[PDB]
Amino acid sequence: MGSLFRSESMCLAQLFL
Repeated sequence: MGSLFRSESMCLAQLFL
């Protein structure tokens, strides 16, 4: 799967900075 968490993490982290 490739750690789906990475897909969501980069989705929020971006707008988090």
